[PDB]
Amino acid sequence: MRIILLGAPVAGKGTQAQFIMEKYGIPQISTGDMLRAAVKSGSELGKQAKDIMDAGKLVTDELVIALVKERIAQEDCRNGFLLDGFPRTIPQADAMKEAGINVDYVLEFDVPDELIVDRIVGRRVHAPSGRVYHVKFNPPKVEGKDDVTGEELTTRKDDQEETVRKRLVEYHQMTAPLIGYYSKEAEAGNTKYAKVDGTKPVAEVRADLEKILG
Ligand SMILES: Nc1ncnc2c1ncn2[C@@H]1O[C@H](COP(=O)(O)OP(=O)(O)OP(=O)(O)OP(=O)(O)OP(=O)(O)OC[C@H]2O[C@@H](n3cnc4c(N)ncnc43)[C@H](O)[C@@H]2O)[C@@H](O)[C@H]1O
Repeated sequence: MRIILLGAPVAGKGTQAQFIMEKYGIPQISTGDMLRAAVKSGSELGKQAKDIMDAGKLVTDELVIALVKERIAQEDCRNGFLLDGFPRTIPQADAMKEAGINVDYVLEFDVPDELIVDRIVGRRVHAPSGRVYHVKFNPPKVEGKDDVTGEELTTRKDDQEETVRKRLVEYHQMTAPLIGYYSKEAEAGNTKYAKVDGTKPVAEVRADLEKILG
């Protein structure tokens, strides 16, 4: 099963990708996790994104498509995988198409723009794994620590109010056209398209997703 998760900044894609991965066994391929990991380890494919992500801007399609094709080539992606935050532009969606990467579901996370800033202020991460928390809406079991490793939780560098306003603008100019793109894909018969209300509680969104997927 191959799934794309499409949606605004902090719509809860990452949170739901952890559930889909543990319950359907397909690996989560998050381009922001991979890009933050590259920037941190000084990896030649990807360490260039540092200043771009910092600024709230989209990294160049040629860079991110390179990253995705290497990852998708690993033997764990043979029985499906889950794309979280990829594609992000029509170039990146075209490129998966030319490459013969067709997906089964495109799931759009709808959240109003007004909710974005307060999700940013209480988000905390386990950077080694892409586990994400919210101090109010989905807190760790012990305050400040990752549930699985007990390691200390951090804030993302780019979770500032003005960085997220820029992320939103770029989302509206470049990514949001992908809703029309895969709706058109779905009409053609190439994929299934489903919309979920991202303002619901985490457990509620999760259960909506179990309904669509099996
Ligand atoms: N393909 C690409 N092309 C180019 N550049 C790229 C790229 N990919 C990455 N980059 C770059 O890297 C940068 C960062 O992008 P990136 O990290 O890739 O962005 P994203 O995939 O859109 O996801 P976000 O991190 O914004 O949030 P999310 O929807 O996964 O929600 P989350 O579950 O964390 O949670 C949101 C918060 O609220 C929470 N929450 C989750 N669900 C709920 C709920 N039900 N109710 C309330 N709170 C909730 C969480 O606890 C958390 O605290 C980009 O700007 C760009 O520079």
